[PDB]
Amino acid sequence: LSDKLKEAETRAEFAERSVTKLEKSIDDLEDELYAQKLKYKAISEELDHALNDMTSI
Amino acid sequence: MDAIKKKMQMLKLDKENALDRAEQAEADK
Repeated sequence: LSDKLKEAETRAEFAERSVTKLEKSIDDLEDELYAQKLKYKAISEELDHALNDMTSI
Repeated sequence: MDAIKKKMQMLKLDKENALDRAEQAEADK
């Protein structure tokens, strides 16, 4: 049990690092997604804005 | 953009039309 525990605890803590690494990567991907969404938004809106202003001519 | 292309032409037309009016009117006046 000490060995199985060391493995369960080691695997748990390691896997917990995989949890925090995947989680961190998810947050970073979300910050990137957000930034991407923000740029998308900003561009579509900048164009739609400018286009509305410039529909005419 | 259709709005820009057309309305730019409309402003060009205000010039072209105003100019034709200016020229004809001035030719007589």
